[PDB]
Amino acid sequence: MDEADRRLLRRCRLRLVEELQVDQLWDVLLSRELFRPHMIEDIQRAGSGSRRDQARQLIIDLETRGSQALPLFISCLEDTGQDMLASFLRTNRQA
Amino acid sequence: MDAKARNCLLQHREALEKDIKTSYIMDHMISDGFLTISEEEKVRNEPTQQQRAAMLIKMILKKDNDSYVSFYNALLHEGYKDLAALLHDGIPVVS
Amino acid sequence: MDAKARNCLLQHREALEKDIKTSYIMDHMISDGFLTISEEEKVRNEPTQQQRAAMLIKMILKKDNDSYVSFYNALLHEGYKDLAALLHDGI
Amino acid sequence: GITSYVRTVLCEGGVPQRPVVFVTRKKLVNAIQQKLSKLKGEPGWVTIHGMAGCGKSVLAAEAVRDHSLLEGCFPGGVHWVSVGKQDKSGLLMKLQNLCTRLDQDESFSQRLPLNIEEAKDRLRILMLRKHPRSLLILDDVWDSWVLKAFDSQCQILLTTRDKSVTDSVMGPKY
Amino acid sequence: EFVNKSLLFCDRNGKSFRYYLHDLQVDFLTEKNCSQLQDLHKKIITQFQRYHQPHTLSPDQEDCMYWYNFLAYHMASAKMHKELCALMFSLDWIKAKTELVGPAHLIHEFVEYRHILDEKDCAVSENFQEFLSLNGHLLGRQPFPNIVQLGLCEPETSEVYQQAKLQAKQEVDNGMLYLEWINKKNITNLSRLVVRPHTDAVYHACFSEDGQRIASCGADKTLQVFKAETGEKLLEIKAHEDEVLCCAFSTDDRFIATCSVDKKVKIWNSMTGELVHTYDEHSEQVNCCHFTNSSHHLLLATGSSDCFLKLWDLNQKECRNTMFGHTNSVNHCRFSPDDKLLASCSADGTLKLWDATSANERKSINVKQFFLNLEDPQEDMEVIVKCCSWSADGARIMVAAKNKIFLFDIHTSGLL
Ligand SMILES: Nc1ncnc2c1ncn2[C@H]1C[C@H](O)[C@@H](COP(=O)(O)OP(=O)(O)OP(=O)(O)O)O1
Ligand SMILES: [Mg+2]
Repeated sequence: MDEADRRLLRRCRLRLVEELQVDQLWDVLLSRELFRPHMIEDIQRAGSGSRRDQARQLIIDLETRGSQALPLFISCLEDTGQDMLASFLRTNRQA
Repeated sequence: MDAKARNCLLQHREALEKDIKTSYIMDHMISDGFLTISEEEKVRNEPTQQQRAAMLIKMILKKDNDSYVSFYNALLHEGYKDLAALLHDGIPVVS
Repeated sequence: MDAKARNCLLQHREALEKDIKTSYIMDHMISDGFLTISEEEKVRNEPTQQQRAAMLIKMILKKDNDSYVSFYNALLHEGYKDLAALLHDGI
Repeated sequence: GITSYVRTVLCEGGVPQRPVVFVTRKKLVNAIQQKLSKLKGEPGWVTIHGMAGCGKSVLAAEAVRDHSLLEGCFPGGVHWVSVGKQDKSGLLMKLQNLCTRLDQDESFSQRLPLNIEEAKDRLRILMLRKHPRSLLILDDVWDSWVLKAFDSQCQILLTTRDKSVTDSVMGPKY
Repeated sequence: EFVNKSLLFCDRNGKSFRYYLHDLQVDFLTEKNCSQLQDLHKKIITQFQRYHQPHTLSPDQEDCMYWYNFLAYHMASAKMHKELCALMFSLDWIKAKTELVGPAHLIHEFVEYRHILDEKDCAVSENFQEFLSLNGHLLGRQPFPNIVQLGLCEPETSEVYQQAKLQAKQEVDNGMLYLEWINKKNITNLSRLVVRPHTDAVYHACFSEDGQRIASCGADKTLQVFKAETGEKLLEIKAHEDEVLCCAFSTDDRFIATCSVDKKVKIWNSMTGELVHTYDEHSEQVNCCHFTNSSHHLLLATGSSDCFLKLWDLNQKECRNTMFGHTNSVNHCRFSPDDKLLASCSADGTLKLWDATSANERKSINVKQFFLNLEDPQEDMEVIVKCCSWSADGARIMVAAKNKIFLFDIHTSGLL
């Protein structure tokens, strides 16, 4: 992941952890080979296991999953009906 | 390991250090018999993900052809497509 | 610049001098910021294009790695495909 | 398999060609080379040692003999210096000679330093700008002030008999 | 500082440090320091005298083990023979040395010892070696039986005898109830040497082809390899799977085959002691193993309880030729001097001179030559040959069974 994408993920930290729905997201992430299944189990157990803690670990770990991790992640957002969040992300990448 | 392999690691070291989540690599390498428990404990003792990756690579640079392959395979197997691609041309002949 | 770079230049500096036209190449290198106006006039002032090429190459040899790539890109961009090919080896 | 190019860089460097009757020491060469790879950037010294006649030089020549480690790693050429054993006066000349060798262009003053440190400056500056990625190899070396002289902050690897020699120096040592 | 000068290699074994040199480094020293060396050694001994006396030596001290062995060594260079008498002769010094060193090093020292001192003493050394002959067999165990009492058994007189009687007299007034023995000159035909390699029963032993050393196994199944002369441990083997059945040296003594109940034909190296070759094929426990007598061909003939011979090709992991032939379990196995041939023996008693080159039968003498017209209901007696003895040329096969030795001529397939 390039520095600009990483920086984007940090800038949007608050919004991501506040709004990301994860339970519905795992299938999408798998389909696009963003994470291996055990990686997902680890993220699921991050911290207290709340939605927020899972979300946070997801987006941190996301930075390590490749050059195209960010656009692929936006797509998974789209695929799971999180258009608003995906929209917030995209309009930054472009910005 | 062969100089080709080692130089390939050296060239891409920074990318590797930034992305590798060692807990998903060291296991494979231990199973394969090319990383020791004490090396793994030395890795684990580093406080951050990138520091652990850095330590692990330090260790691997000193190992043999088989080890490089073990590393590469684990990378590929754990979905680090881009990272494996960087290491592909540096794969040494083994056995 | 790198050893292989400097040597690749030397290895083919003759074929280069016998074919390349400096003005277009210097326009590129000036734009890239790897050639100065003074350097450019010293090269242009040479009596024959072989000496201009020779002077340019003489100068590039004492330059950094980026200048080797600037000269290589210029050659390609200017149609000196075969000569750029010969320099591909250098970096 | 030596590349034709490797020989061209090596000739400029001046390392001796390996004796016709030689036998690779793959493990050892590999170790030095992988380690040698280690100081990817920033100063650094490597010491190699053995009781007399252990293949110490040939390995140094052999390690760099290969294309892979040298070419990708070392855009700067390799320079070999045969230090030997020296009184203070003798040491001085080697420095000037390295000065003349490194400055092929001659852009730098034709006049040569009469002071060791000034030569140290010419080396550091030349290594810093003229040959950015260069590696220097030394032969023998029997006393510390010697490496004190060569201590340019630019990687130099000394191969020897005493391992005490590189104690004056600063920076990572392997 | 030396180690840095690379003139003396380091040894970081635990807290302890042992420094040592290359053979080249040592040789240079004698080359450049030889005149001094004879002089100095005297220098070391006197210093040791300023400290510990040899009786004042102790088991706990780290240096001491060096001290006995190289203590003995230095005095020799010193060229001081009276001092050498002051040390090596001392029987108590022998006692302590025996105690942790074992009774081989002293014998090795003695051979060196003989040149160093005097011919007349040499006899004293001859008397002591004779005193050692009785030492090897039971001496090491543990209950180091009061030698002072078991010593008074030698004949003639010698330095040992003279020493022993006086010691006994000294013991006697105090007590200790020693019993004098009055018949020695009338009894005991002494053997030159005795060895106990194993607390566990021996099963086989073999000479080195060079004759310099011997290997014996045992019930424990460990095999111990030794050089007989100086009679000092020269090899320790950790284990053999199962109980050892027999073992044997390679013709150039570069290998040691080891037969076993497990069926692990473990051909360990004879020098490094590390395993090299290994084989298995037998349906039953191996009866015998042997390397080819030929320097060229490398084969491993092996009898076993399954009756099948196994002619291994030592250059290959699998057998060169299985050889059914014996109607009974193999009793013994040896390569013929003609490597093309391969003789074998078994309980049926008939010799079997196999043609190894064709991997097929060639000759097989019947053995009913032990004729015996008894009232036994069985017809002609079923001879059961054991040892497969060879003529010195090996052109004919000596054997023995029941009540008679035989010398069969396998090349003519007839009795002689
Ligand atoms: N393949 C080989 N590797 C090493 N040495 C070889 C080989 N073939 C032949 N030799 C012999 C010939 C050379 O004289 C010698 C190599 O010299 P070298 O190892 O450089 O000694 P050295 O330079 O360490 O000695 P000094 O410590 O005196 O400088 O070893
Ligand atoms: Mg040398």
